[PDB]
Amino acid sequence: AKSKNHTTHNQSRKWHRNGIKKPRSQRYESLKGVDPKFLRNMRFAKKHNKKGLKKMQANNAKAMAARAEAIKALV
Amino acid sequence: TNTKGKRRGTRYMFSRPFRKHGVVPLATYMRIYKKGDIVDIKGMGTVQKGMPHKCYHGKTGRVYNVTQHAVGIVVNKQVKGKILAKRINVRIEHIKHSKSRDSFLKRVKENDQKKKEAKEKGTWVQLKRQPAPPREAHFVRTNGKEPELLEPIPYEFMA
Amino acid sequence: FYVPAEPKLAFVIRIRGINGVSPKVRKVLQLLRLRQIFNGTFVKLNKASINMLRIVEPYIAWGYPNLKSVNELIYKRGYGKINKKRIALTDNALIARSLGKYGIICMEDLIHEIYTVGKRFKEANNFLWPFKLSSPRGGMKKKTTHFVEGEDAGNREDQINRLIRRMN
Amino acid sequence: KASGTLREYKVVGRCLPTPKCRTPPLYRMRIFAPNHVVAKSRFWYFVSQLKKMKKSSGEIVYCGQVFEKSPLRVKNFGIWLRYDSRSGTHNMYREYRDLTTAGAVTQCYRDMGARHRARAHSIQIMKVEEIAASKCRRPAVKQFHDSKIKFPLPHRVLRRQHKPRFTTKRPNTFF
Amino acid sequence: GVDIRHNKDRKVRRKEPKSQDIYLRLLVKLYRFLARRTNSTFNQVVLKRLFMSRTNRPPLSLSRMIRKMKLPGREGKTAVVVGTITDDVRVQEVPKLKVCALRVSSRARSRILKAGGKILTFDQLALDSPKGCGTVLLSGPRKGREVYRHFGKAPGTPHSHTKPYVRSKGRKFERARGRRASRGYKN
RNA sequence: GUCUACGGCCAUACCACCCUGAACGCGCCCGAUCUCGUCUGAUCUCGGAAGCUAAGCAGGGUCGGGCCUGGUUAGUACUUGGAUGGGAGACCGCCUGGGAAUACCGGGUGCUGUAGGCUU
RNA sequence: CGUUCAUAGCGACGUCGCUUUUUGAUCCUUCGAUGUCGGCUCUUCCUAUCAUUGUGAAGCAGAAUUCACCAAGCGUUGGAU
RNA sequence: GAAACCUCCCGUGGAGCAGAAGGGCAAAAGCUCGCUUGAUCUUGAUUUUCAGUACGAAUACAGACCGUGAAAGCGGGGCCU
RNA sequence: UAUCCGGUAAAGCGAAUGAUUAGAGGUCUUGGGGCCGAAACGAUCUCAACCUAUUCUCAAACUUUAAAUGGGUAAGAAGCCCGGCUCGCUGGCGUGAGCCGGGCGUGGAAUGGAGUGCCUAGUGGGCCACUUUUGGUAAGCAGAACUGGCGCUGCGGGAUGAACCGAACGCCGGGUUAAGGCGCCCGAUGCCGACGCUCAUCAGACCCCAGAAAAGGUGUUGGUUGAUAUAGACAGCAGGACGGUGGCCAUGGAAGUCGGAAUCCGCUAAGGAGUGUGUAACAACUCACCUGCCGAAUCAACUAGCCCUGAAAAUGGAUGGCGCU
RNA sequence: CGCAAUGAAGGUGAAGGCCGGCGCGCUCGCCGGCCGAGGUGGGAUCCCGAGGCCUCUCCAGUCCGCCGAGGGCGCACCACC
Ligand SMILES: [Mg+2]
Ligand SMILES: [Mg+2]
Ligand SMILES: [Mg+2]
Ligand SMILES: [Mg+2]
Ligand SMILES: [Mg+2]
Ligand SMILES: [Mg+2]
Ligand SMILES: [Mg+2]
Ligand SMILES: [Mg+2]
Ligand SMILES: [Mg+2]
Ligand SMILES: [Mg+2]
Ligand SMILES: [Mg+2]
Ligand SMILES: [Mg+2]
Ligand SMILES: [Mg+2]
Ligand SMILES: [Mg+2]
Ligand SMILES: [Mg+2]
Ligand SMILES: [Mg+2]
Ligand SMILES: [Mg+2]
Ligand SMILES: [Mg+2]
Ligand SMILES: [Mg+2]
Repeated sequence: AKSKNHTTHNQSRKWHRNGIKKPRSQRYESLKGVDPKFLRNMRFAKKHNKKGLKKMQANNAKAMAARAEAIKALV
Repeated sequence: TNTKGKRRGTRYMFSRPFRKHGVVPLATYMRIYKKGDIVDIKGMGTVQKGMPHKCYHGKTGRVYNVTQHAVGIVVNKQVKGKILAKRINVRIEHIKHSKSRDSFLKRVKENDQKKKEAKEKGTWVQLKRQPAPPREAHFVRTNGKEPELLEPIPYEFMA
Repeated sequence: FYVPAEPKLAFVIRIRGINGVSPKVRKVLQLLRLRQIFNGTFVKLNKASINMLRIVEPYIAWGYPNLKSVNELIYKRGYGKINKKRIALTDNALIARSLGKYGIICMEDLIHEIYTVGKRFKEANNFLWPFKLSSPRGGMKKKTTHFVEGEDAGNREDQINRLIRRMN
Repeated sequence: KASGTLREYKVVGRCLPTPKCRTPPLYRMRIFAPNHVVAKSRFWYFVSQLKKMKKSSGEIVYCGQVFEKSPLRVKNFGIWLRYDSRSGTHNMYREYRDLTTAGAVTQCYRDMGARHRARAHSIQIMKVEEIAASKCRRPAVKQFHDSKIKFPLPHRVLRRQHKPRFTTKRPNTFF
Repeated sequence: GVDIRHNKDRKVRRKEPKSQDIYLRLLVKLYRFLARRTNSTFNQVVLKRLFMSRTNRPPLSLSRMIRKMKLPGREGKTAVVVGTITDDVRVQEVPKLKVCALRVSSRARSRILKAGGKILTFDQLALDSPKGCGTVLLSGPRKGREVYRHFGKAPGTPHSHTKPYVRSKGRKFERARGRRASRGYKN
């Protein structure tokens, strides 16, 4: 009593009932499996972003004032 | 039932082409992949360290990691019913920049040129592409000489 | 010689049924909205579109409709897609309500958009629900073989208009 | 190809121009077919064989029906063939006697089906040339070349066998 | 013969609430009407939520309702919750709020009213604002239920953190072959 | 025009034999005290500068081989899709689109980056 | 080969078939059972004709004969192991 | 002496690289020397079989402590299967 | 529309690997056997392997080439373009990454509402067809690929029928079709249907399909190629068929004649050093070139249509039946 | 049962920020004040709203809408840090 041994006959059909969906792409994928030495350093960089805040805020206010002067000169 | 061995059936795939054996010429090594570079994988026989598996040869995907002398590269591999985006660590020698994306960037650059200009002019320009339309109305001058008649030729047995 | 323009637009009739049909064909046939047998659609031609018709050749009869064909199809069997309900174009208040944002405000405008293949063709053509035509009066020649070789399938260019009259 | 009664068509076409070949040469044919649709197809088949030239690579310039210029003359037509047997492919020279080329080629297609069970798609017509009383090689044609032709219609079998399906009179076939 | 799959032709969303209780069903009669006759989509959202299950309308804690109204700008408003308002013993100072709820627990009721808070029923909200104008529509955390900790990529499937259904935790209930490296392997 | 040093692409750059090379280079070349290394100062290392383009090297040449690139081969071989087409089968023809490979015959025979010479 | 002569009768090396009275393949049917060899007895069919009727062939003088055709009407026995 | 050792020329690998075969390999991945223990200690990630579980086998890193080389580097076993 | 991947079909072997035919050329090597040589790369052949151009024919586990069908990516707001901050990484300065803050909108065709999570049954014997395909002489055999069937499924056609073709079913009226048909059975040709072919003492008569081949036939019908003939042929009857010559090899006899190398001249009008018969061997007979008569076409070799031979099974029998020219 | 885990166990056990000061601001240690469950992207929904759009006249002009370009708070939920 020998069987059928293997096949792939009805399988494509079976797969395509429910699509063959592409793998759901997000923005902001994880940093799992990224070269450790990198990840330390981007972690440290992220740690000290709040250091150098007061400088950054002022720079944007100076930029915003320069934009407001430019738009007044245009109008 | 076939053997599950890693390199089964790559007699031809991983085999340097005709009269291109020997030293892996150096541009190959010394060109830079960043994150998110579109990259097509193509295994190579000379370099056996960091070889991709025979399933990812031909396949294109994006770079996610870059180590000292290899590049982590997300590629989509189908499995019966489900496409699995998965991340593989190929050594540079088995990898090129895929040009597929550059022709796109060329077009967007050309669009940004054609958007900046034609704004002060006022005349809006076709930025979208369009498929090859039917080939328009036109005259054909049979200049002096008439058409050439083509009789089909009588059969004969050559061999 | 005056080689006139290659045609812009073609009517495409599904001339065989819905059993035992390959998956690539079947998909294209439901990208032309040709689900039932003897449904038809207008179709603007171009390298992309024409090749999609090439992949469904022995499943369709098609070609280049007359002016009269576009009228007869639209007036006798012109049905809007209006909130996804196939609704018969009994008045222009229907066409306008839907296509009036394109300058198309009446049956006549619609016919001109379909026949000249205007800017707004995609939107006027999709608005039209696919044409449920009857069986071909006087019969066909042969369903299964190409026009060129005696049958009905494939591109018959001018002669799609005869078929239209015997089905519409 | 199939049939009905054919029409001579003139079909001229060209491999469409390029940068390298700016004004390409026109090629004309004599393509017998039931309609222009299959005419043009038939044009492309013959050209493909002869010239590196496909329907994609070319444009048909002028397809046009061609009318017999002497319909109400009776003519003799020589026609050269190229058929396919069950076995090998062959050549012939048939001769027909007709009022037209179209009629004479149509006549051929029926004969070939009869005499050689050859179907349309197997047959290639190369040349069809009208011909004198002489230069007629077939005696089936030659017997009608005669001034005072004279024959009866001897055993004139009836049709209208079902106007009177039943009747008293046994029929008549002498006239 | 036509080719469509009739497979997902029937949408499975609820229409009415599955409950038979009469007071909720009156709210439904009211909000059906408002839903259909107002342009407010607030009414539609509220209406939709009246049909949902207990599970599906989780309790909104007082502290969660505080902090969501603490947010900048939604001040002098009314918070709405188709679920219930519960207490937080781990919050102390309760601002004076405006609230709608199908239920508010007896503690949560006291605390709010002691603050000078107003509590509203949903019939009252409609008369107060039939188009949902000036409302904060909140919800309880849907994925609070301990249930969800068993859902997902199964336990013993690498990089899953999915609670297994186990009779009792302890030294010798699971945590052998397939969690330790020492014992076979680990995921 | 051209070279040297480090090159990229790796024969349009290879091989064979033949001819010609101003100047600067590059070489061959002359030595072994020292450095270094050999059975051997041949190679390797080192100190030179009397000779010479003989050779390497460059540039050219050959109805040259080779390679590169077109034609032809051929709409041929093959081939996607089609038919209640043929044929006893083997196989073949048509429709619908796609379409090669030798032999054979042409043409070509390194391009170029950085840094520094020479022809002032 | 047949003295001689490819073909009266034969027929190598090759080749194309039919047949299911051989044996294999195969396992479709039957395992809530289709009684498993031979002989006896009896009927009927087939022809791929041994005899018998009518005929063509011969390397048919006669006699004896093999080769072929129409053809299955009628036959095809008694014993020893 | 067809074969010992030496020497000149040609030699795209037609040899060799433990083993089957396939791939790969020439101022090497072959042979011959010199020095060696990266076949050591330790986290995770990934690939391959895959259910996308294990085992084995492998890939890229990262942290130690070394080796070797003028150095750039290479090396956590065996060119790869 | 761009862009990568490929080593199957084909093709190739005067390109590698392996196979393999033939002659040219070559003392390459050298031989083993010869013949003429004492012996001699001397002369002459020869066969061995090797080589110089060529040449015949091949490959699932060969290949320089190399398709069709095929598999990735990409075709924008998660995108571009500016400004500035963070780093223990990297570093002559710079990288590279991560952060803030602004500035810009449809970016190929066609279609369609999407996403997402929980519980979950049955199933885990399959089979059939196109095409591809391995084992086997083959199988209604066994085994894969690809799609579509049947299984789960009725209906029109295929007489009959899982699976062929057409088409997929709520319950009904009118219309129209498909695939199939239209002598009668049986709805429709009871058309003045069109043109041919074919007579069978075994006719033939429609996918799957239920049946025949090699090889034959002046049966009849078409082709193809060559002839021929007024220097009046072609058949049909009538007249000669020789000599140089027992030609030479072969004697066992071949003066034309078991066989074979030859194989020309004369007379010529013309006869082969002979088609056969037959002879021990001759003889004798028989088989061109030309006339006489008769009076226009004649004849050969292929080829493909129908028909026929090839063609034998057991209850009486099946183009479905009746029948049909 | 639930409101706390994690470790084999001895056991341990879910806060952070900011500001000012004092220790050398040493991306470490100690003393005063303020906020108090972080942030990115998307998010039904609310909120603000330039501006229309008319009114039987030319303007003034509060009331009512309808839409609303643009801009905000952002539930749940998801992905990331
Ligand atoms: Mg099984
Ligand atoms: Mg079919
Ligand atoms: Mg259903
Ligand atoms: Mg020296
Ligand atoms: Mg020199
Ligand atoms: Mg020289
Ligand atoms: Mg050359
Ligand atoms: Mg004999
Ligand atoms: Mg049996
Ligand atoms: Mg019984
Ligand atoms: Mg018999
Ligand atoms: Mg080694
Ligand atoms: Mg290390
Ligand atoms: Mg292969
Ligand atoms: Mg092949
Ligand atoms: Mg079972
Ligand atoms: Mg079986
Ligand atoms: Mg079953
Ligand atoms: Mg079907």
